[PDB]
Amino acid sequence: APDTSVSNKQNFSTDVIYQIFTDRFSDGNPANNPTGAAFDGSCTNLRLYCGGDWQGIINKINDGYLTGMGITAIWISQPVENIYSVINYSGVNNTAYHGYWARDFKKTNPAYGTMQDFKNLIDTAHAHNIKVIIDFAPNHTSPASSDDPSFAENGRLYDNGNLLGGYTNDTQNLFHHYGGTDFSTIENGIYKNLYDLADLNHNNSSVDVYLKDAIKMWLDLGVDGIRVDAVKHMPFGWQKSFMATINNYKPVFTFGEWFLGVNEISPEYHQFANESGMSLLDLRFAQKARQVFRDNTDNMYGLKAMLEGSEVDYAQVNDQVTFIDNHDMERFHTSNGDRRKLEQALAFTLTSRGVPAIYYGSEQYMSGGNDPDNRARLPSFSTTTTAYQVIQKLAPLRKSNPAIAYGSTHERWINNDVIIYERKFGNNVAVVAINRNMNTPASITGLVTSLPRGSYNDVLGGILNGNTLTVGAGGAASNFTLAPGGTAVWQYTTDATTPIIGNVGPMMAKPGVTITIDGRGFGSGKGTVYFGTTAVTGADIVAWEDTQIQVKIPAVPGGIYDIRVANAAGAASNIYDNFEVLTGDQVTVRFVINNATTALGQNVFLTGNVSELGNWDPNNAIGPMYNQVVYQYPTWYYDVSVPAGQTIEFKFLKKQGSTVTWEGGANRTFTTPTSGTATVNVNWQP
Ligand SMILES: [Ca+2]
Ligand SMILES: [Ca+2]
Repeated sequence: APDTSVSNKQNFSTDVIYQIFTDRFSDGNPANNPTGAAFDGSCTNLRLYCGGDWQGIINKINDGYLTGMGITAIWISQPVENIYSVINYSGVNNTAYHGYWARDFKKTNPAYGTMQDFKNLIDTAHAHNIKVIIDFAPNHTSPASSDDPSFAENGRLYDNGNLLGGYTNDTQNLFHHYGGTDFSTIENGIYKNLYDLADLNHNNSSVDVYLKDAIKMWLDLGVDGIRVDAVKHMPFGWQKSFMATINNYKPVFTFGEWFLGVNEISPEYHQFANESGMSLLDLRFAQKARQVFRDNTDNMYGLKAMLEGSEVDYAQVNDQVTFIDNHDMERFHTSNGDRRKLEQALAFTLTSRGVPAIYYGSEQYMSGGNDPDNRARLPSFSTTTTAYQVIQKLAPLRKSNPAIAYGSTHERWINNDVIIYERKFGNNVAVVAINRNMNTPASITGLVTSLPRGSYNDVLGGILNGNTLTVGAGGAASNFTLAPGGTAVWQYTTDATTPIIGNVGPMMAKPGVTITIDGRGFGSGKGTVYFGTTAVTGADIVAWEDTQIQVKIPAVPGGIYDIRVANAAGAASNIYDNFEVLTGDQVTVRFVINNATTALGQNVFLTGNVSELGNWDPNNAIGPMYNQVVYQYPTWYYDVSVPAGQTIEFKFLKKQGSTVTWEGGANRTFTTPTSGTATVNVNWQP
């Protein structure tokens, strides 16, 4: 099917995501509304249920509100059954309207709807070529006090109605009991509770297996994407085996949220996007976009430096979900903010690299501070706002113009207030000019683009005061004045004649799994895809057409491979690197090593003989290992994804700067389980 098909669950760069807080969107079925203290139909107490549900979203797809806007993906609240308690937090009453306080990941939250309502949502969405992304929050269940078992539902977890256990009297250790996080270290935020949420223990095999069976059930119901909550608070080794469960079963686009504040740049954030098997919410983009377009705490050079820099730092920049606000920040539009600021930031996001997400109600200029104020019921379903029209005009270019969906980003003109950038993919071009100065026009002289000669009409139809671009020979545009607040989008599309790979999904899977390579110029005739030097042809190429190839990963050793497509005529595409072939199915094993005393700046790491352990390479060793919460120094521990069912050989090592200190003795062997988890408890071999 083409790259733009609704059935492309692996890659979303051609989509525009509309992020819905299900409860705050439309109440299509009043009969499923919570009653009593848990409900507020006026939705003035934004911590209670207002009543919005999956029938309300179905209705808004049906009547054209969402499809009129050009939305092709909706991201909705976590669908699973949540606790029913109204928790009074210091006077304010609070409910699970947000879907985050799970009690059974196998059932639906009935306020949102029944399992049949969810299937109706999936089918209505798909029939209108809308992909459905769900939140999934496998880090915790719900507010719990083991000291007070009567608080809330004591974090209880059920498995399709069957109680597995609660927070008080957790003899099976389904949960962590280390206190709450102060967020001082990543380790601390992983193993201690996030606020008061009963922290699930993923090293418990029945939690591990439950959560993996639960996500498979949602994959079976036809969801197209997953937004994993609190990725910074779950073990990276466990989330990589969770990603492998999805990708080796039914790979769908998965991304997580790892928060970064303004100008905070975290290597681990990038290492997570680059190595987990899921992409991330592009906080770096969101924060700089708000700095340039909203707060004016940075100028167009900051914007340029972020776009330039992130194209390098994210191994797959086309998989990061960009946005200008979401549930976790103040609404972009303020009370005294010019609406043109929102409108440009939305035009910027919709034409930029990545997977754009529009937070519901943006097209209705909702303002509001932080939680819960950024989650009000959206006030109107007016289809004639300028913002609605900006999305309506620009969001279909994601499907129609390969350059916007996959293209590189080239700044062609810039000054403190103006950026003109080019998106280029093969011969497809889009050029976006933005003048954030609402007062002074910009004299653009000397603009060169890759557009062929012609008179390009602004795709926005002048609604953001854009203009026609007259391009002459060699892509030189005739000089023009960009209006105060001017935003214009000019584009040209043709066929790519040469294979160009714009995106591949999933990026991590074992041999035998079909991956989806999207791009242009593949041709209709089946050609070759290379993983490294290994050619895959014939029956192993499940599907070949000009914009999408589905190919089975060849039985190559685990490790990282460059992918390249050769079309039928032997012409080869660009390399799409960093593809991880897994040694096989994954299980998370906790490795614990005692008596590994280290000097300052020296940490314990683990490597071994499979790619998952870095194939004996100190530079790729797993770690730094932890040593504070579950076990304390000199015992170090770490949860690591390793191939299931086999004997791995491994060794621990200490590294301080460029010095690797290996354990002495023979290599350690361990036979991993076929499912579930295991703990390897060993002592440093001198
Ligand atoms: Ca309802
Ligand atoms: Ca946790």
